[PDB]
Amino acid sequence: ISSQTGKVVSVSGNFSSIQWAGEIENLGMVLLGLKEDYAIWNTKFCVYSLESQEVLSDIYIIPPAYSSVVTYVHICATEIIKNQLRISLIALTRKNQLISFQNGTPKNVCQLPFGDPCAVQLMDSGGGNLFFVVSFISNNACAVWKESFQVAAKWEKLSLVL
Amino acid sequence: CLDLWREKNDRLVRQAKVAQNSGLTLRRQQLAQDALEGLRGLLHSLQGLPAAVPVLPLELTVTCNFIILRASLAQGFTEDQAQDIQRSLERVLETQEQGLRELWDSVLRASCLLPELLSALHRL
Repeated sequence: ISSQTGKVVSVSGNFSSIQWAGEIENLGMVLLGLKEDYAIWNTKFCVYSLESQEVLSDIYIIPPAYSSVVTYVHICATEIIKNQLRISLIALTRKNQLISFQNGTPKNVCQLPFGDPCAVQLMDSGGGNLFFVVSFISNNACAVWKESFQVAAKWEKLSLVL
Repeated sequence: CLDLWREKNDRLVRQAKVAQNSGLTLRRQQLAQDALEGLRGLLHSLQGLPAAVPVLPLELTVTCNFIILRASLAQGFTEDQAQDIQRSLERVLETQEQGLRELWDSVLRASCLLPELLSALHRL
């Protein structure tokens, strides 16, 4: 239900999960997720332009191998080569791994200390000292480097993070 | 993507052989402990996948290179290498429990099913 609409709209397509959602340049509103092997272009994960609009991409999202493990997604940048598109996007898994993807190219995997990661945010922290800040259901958390997918600190009990 | 991991293996093995042939006492161990961590990270990335029949002949390759290079630099073995081998074999089985002796019994019957990675198994 949107403000500007005020109506209960149903999603036409039949998905399992909506690992990510949000606004992108040129598109207005978007959901990642799936419907129902080592080729980058296979991907197993439908974009969907919201309001029963186009699937929009089945081309350069993460491989289907990862599709069995990934629990959460967090996009970091969206470029458009032609009608197609190119997203560089972070995932994380039930197997305590944090992965980078560039056009669905698995690059820069790290292995997390703790179990059942929930979410990730991005911390700027000056010039290029960029950290991915990972939460867990276990009420603990990681701050992992960018540049080098490498654990910097891993605190515990952490009622909340901001 | 197998190609990428394969490429990485290739690259780092060649880098290790280069350190083996060329290099000074410090620079040798520098490139070696570089390749070591390359192979660690690769291991962890592949250990992040479920099973993958086509991956195992690589993973086992990788673990073998890892252990060798590990043990070669240590100039000696450890029990982490037993656990490494433990993990590799357990992975082999979890495609298709108790301890190394019964694992190997079940493993080698699992190899008499004829998956073509015996080259690796016999190296293990």
